[PDB]
Amino acid sequence: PINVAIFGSTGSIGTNALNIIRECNKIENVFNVKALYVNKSVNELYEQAREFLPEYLCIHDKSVYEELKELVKNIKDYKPIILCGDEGMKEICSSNSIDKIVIGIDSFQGLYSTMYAIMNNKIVALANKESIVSAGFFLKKLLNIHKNAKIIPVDSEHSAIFQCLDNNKVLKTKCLQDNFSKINNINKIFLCSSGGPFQNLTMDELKNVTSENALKHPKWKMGKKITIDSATMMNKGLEVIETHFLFDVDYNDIEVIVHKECIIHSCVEFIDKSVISQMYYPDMQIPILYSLTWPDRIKTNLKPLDLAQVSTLTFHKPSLEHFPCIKLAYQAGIKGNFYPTVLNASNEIANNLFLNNKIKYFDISSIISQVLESFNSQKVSENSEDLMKQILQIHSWAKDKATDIYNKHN
Amino acid sequence: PINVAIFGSTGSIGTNALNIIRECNKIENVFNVKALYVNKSVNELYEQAREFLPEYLCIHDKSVYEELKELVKNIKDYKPIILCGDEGMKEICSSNSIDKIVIGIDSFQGLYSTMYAIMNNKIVALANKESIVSAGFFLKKLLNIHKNAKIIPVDSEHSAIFQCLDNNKVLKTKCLQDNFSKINNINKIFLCSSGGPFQNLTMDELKNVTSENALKHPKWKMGKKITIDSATMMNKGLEVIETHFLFDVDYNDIEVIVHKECIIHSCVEFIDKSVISQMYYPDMQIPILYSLTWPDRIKTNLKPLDLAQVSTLTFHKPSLEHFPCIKLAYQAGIKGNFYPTVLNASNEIANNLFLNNKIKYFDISSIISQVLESFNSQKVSENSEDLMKQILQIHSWAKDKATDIYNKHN
Ligand SMILES: COc1ccc(CCC[C@H](CC(=O)N(C)O)CP(=O)(O)O)cc1
Ligand SMILES: COc1ccc(CCC[C@H](CC(=O)N(C)O)CP(=O)(O)O)cc1
Ligand SMILES: [Mn+2]
Ligand SMILES: [Mn+2]
Repeated sequence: PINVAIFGSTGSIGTNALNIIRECNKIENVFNVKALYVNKSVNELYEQAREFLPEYLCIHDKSVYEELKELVKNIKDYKPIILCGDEGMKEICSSNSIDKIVIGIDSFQGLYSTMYAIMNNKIVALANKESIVSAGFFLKKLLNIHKNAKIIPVDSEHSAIFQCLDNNKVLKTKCLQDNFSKINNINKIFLCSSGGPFQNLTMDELKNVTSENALKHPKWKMGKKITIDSATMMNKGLEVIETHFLFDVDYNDIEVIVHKECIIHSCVEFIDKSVISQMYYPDMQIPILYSLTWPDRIKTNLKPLDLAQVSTLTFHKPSLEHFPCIKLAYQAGIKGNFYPTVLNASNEIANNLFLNNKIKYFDISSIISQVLESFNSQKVSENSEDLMKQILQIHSWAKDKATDIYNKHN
Repeated sequence: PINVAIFGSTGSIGTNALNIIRECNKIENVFNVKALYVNKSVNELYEQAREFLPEYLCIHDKSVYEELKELVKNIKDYKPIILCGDEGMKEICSSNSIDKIVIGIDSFQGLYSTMYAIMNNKIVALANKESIVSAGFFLKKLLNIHKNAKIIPVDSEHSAIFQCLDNNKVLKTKCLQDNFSKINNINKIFLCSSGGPFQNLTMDELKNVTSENALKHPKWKMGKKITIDSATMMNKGLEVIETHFLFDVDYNDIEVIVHKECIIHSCVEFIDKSVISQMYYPDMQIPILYSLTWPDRIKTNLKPLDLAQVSTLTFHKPSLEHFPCIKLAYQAGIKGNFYPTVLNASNEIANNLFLNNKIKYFDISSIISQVLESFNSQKVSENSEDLMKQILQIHSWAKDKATDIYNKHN
């Protein structure tokens, strides 16, 4: 059986993970949910523990910890280990009964848990793209030290790419390794994008789009931060950098393609020029499930893809004039060093300013550009602990610089 | 280095094979062309010999053997073994210096050369679909005896399917082996079709179509027999039975889909419902090359796929009223026994009659239908030589039965 821990079990990734685990387990007993970890949602955690009966429970916020002890006494034939805070998270990662960990947490806590899962040589199903973009150098170093640890991508485009690779080759290497693309015979990547709500808009219309325009008309219902990133196409920009780090693909060999139907999730061109792609209805359960079953697949009862009903698939080039965030992401990635850390941090501020109606659409890319131009390349620390501190310092500096630029103009 | 024999080196498959070998060898010395076999085309064989310098030359026609011998004296520093007929073909197949054999011949010579390749435990890159459809039981039996022989599909849709599979699983089985689909986690196949030249005709327009119409201004230039089969969609019918035999996929799990752009070459749905597809411009060099490099890939200088330029891909269900040959193929496959042998043989006659303007479009399916209805299932022979004789007997009966029906309504 596959022993799995879910970090952030009441978030979107976590709930989708538990839903597909539930459905697959009805078909055949495949998964043992060993651990659940949430921030502060005691009642939701209790209800999950009542169904999945994990050996470990953990909650971050200590003011709801004692409530969790009293609630789980209601569950018959069940004596779980009930833990708190960052210290519980570490004991879960070191537990020898856990093989795979789904990281469904954003920001620093996602990176911190990822770090501990890798230190304990686990398979890490990673759905936090910002951690790869910001701390890719640190994750690469850590994965070279902890040779049995693996990152398996959950982001849909990256899962699609991963699914297009031959496991006879993949098993000779692992994600984030130097030479991954060479071993897998990868020549080039088509990174598919929905395009967001603004593909048909003129430059003059883009000047005055609001956060309500981005959030009120979604194709896909998702969180506010990623919804804004989808609108500016900075989501895809971040995903270009994620692609480079995960698969060791040069930036000149990564192409963003707008595919509004969201059936083809991305494609891999091999060195012979044959192209392989992965397809399904938009549904995060497939990428999540593959991350937990890889290198095998298991039966599901999901609706089969009806290609004749779909009927038409379309592809076009994104306009870099209309979506300058894409260009900025390529520029940062190509310049290398900590420019991706700077890009991610400045976007975090700009995205939130736009979300709260403080700035306009082209101010987002204007602020990010100015912060990138202000950054001086730094010698990359050889020491793992110094490197993490270097990444955090640069992240903090870039957020501050973005905010000062906003304050000056305001 | 990969040591290759090409059977039918001056036909379409053979010429494409030598073209891609030449171009790949310019990039890196990968292939040794060890043997070339042709029916009659002595001058063309000489030109190929001058370039590729194979250890073996074989010509089927005894009357040009002395001519070939004399021509080859013009080639500097070159002393090939020059052979003739079925005996020369047997000698090439049994050479320890040949690893892989491309079968680019039709009809008896194709089946016979395939048989000898398998008996000598070679990798057999098979482009003759009619051999699988007509003699699938015999090939299965022979591959069970000769455990190290392998059939690798060259037919473009079947190559596409093969390229969509995980080689970590393919290497634990082989084509035409029972349980191939289970081991590879296959649920369902989308078998892509161009639709042929008559795809948008009304029933009234279909009644009148001639072979000249099928052959003129074609989307893809290919041989006359396959062009007529593409027009009736019996090409796809035969390919459904080919899919069943190569991959052990049930007929209810094979769907024919009309994809007029011919970019997606076929798709595989796995048991989790994720779908993987293979794409390129229509070009037989990719499927041929993959058959010779499998389980690896090598570099080419082929034009990269420009998805944005292609722009739109479409998919629709074929009409079984307009293309009754598809229905007849499924019926024959599902009934099993030697019904596929009968279908292939009766189509061979009906195709040729329509090609030569002797019968109309709907007479093709009428003739095939009547021969199929007349056939009575037989006990399948246990001995492999008895089985080969049984298949050849049924093939000959079905051709004669088709011709009789033609002569009765003449
Ligand atoms: C496999 O399931 C889905 C779900 C939803 C969708 C549509 C949203 C795609 C993407 C969100 C994302 O980054 N994802 C899902 O990873 C928004 P974009 O930047 O491409 O404009 C596609 C596929
Ligand atoms: C990979 O290269 C090509 C070349 C040509 C084409 C177009 C012809 C496709 C097919 C011929 C065939 O059976 N083939 C190539 O295997 C004719 P249909 O029955 O689908 O109507 C597509 C792909
Ligand atoms: Mn994504
Ligand atoms: Mn074909």
